[PDB]
Amino acid sequence: PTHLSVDTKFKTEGLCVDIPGIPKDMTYRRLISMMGFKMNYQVNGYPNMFITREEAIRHVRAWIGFDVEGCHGTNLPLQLGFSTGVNLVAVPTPLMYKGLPWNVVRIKIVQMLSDTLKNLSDRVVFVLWAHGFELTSMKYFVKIGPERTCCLCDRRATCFSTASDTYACWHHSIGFDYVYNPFMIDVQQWGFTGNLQSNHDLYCQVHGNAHVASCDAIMTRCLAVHECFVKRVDWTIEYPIIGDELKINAACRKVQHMVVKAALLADKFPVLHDIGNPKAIKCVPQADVEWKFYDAQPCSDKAYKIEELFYSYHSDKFTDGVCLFWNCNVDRYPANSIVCRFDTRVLSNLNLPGCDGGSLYVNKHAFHTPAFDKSAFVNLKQLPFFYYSDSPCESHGIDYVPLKSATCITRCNLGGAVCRHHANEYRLYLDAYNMMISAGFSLWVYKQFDTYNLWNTFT
Ligand SMILES: CC(=O)Nc1ccc(Oc2ncccn2)cc1
Ligand SMILES: [Zn+2]
Ligand SMILES: [Zn+2]
Ligand SMILES: [Zn+2]
Repeated sequence: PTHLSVDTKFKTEGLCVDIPGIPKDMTYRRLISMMGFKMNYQVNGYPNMFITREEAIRHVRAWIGFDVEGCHGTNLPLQLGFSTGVNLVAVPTPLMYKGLPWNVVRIKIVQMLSDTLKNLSDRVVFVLWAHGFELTSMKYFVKIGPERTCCLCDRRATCFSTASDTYACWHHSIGFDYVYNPFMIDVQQWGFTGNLQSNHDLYCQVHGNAHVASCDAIMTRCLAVHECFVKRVDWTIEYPIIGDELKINAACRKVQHMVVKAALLADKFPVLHDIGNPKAIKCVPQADVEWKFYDAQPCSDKAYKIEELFYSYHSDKFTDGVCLFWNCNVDRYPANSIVCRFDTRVLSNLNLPGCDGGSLYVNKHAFHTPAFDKSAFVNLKQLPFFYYSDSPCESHGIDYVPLKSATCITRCNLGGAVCRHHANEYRLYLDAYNMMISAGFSLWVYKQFDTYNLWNTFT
């Protein structure tokens, strides 16, 4: 059972207001035919337009919410809404566009999907709360057939052009007019009571209902993200590399070792409380400190309440030494903390919009992250950039312009002239640091943290 069988039953009750008289007994096979598409008994990689919840989860980067509303069928204008916030009006003669015939609407659809998805996925997954008009509008902008490759590259085809009779991926589809072999999933098939707004509003206050198709499209995709990544979490699913994943993860480890190593040297805490991932390793293995670990998996719904993580009876005295929260999201960090908190508002190809202000950060695995909250950091301050090193000043082994920086905390800089080795390492560290920050990570530290305390470790 890799794919969804076309002979699987589809509950049609949600469809009967737009499609009155629709049979109760319905399969995907019959529904696809009713949508005006012909499958022709084809064993060519596209067995069904519809996919399973498990196939949808593996392809979350392709999710595009889609809703169609009657503007007043046949000669009835339709408002096509997408979770990108776009509303297009198709005539059969929060951005709102005036009514235009399908021949030009389809060009806009292909441009919009290609720009949204080219750096995210090899396909499109239309996320629906199906009532009828969305399924019946598909024939006007969608073509299907065997799985194909792009005319200009090796990627799978996502678009077709009637002008040239050719196929293209999201990167080479300029001027293309048809969406080719898209996928779709109907959230109503999952078993819900009541309408879309009543199910969406149970878990989210950020998306409102301005009574337009894009609002419904956004709510549908949000509800799907909540069901698949908030109330149900699967960290075994692997996602492909689409950007700077490897560099970001390597930078995260480098910055963690740097910041924790310097905090221990500058303030000499006798104990460190490491709160978070149950598979955590000591990030500063040579430190003298009593290292104590506390298990907490990544919170995907609301940030952990500090009172539940720490109280209800471990050193028990979390107030002793320092607390390390490396991507362990809490409502209010204690004053004696070293913190790395992912900022959900960051715009990137790894960060997808999520539920109730949260975001879906997809880097090797998918992590729904609760909304970034500035009040969580009131007992702390932003951690400034700095580079520290106690390693010998020795080159061993890329040209050189002399480094001058007040934040290069090394013996050579204390001595008045940064050596080549420490200048190379500083610049590499700065690149890693900027990579991590730009990926959305934010760093916070206890107010007494002062890098001036690091210079005296060079005696
Ligand atoms: C072993 C491991 O990978 N641990 C882990 C993963 C994700 C974590 O939350 C998170 N949230 C947003 C951005 C990044 N990370 C926390 C810890
Ligand atoms: Zn291509
Ligand atoms: Zn929402
Ligand atoms: Zn040096």
